[PDB]
Amino acid sequence: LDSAERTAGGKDLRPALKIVDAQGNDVLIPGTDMPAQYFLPGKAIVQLEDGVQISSGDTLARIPQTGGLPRVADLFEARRPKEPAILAEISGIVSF
DNA sequence: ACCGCTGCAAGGAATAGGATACTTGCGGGCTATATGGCGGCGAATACCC
Repeated sequence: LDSAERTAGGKDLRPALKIVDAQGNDVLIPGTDMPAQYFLPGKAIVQLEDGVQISSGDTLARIPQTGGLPRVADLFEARRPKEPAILAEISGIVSF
């Protein structure tokens, strides 16, 4: 349930999925020391079960997805586009 | 040496005719309340925290 879909109960917690082994502890990302837990976004449809074997690079879950003279005029005039593809302002990790 | 008379002006009724006060349209001279276009953008409010 997205933040909008869910009621007040589940607002605080953040759903996630950590890769684990038979021992139960969190298997680590290769190379680095950040434990591998993937943050499930809202409206994510899941089909697999808990504690079930899966292989590398597999679908853990699914989440669905002018040219005329005015184009030249707009491009030179440097007008802001309708739907700006916001960029990454600086380097580093990101959070909500 | 006095008087009634004739006669010569002043005011009434009928016609023609110009002068002149009155009326009018103008010509120039003057003064002094809408209703089928968008797009961009920036400033100025509105708003609900």
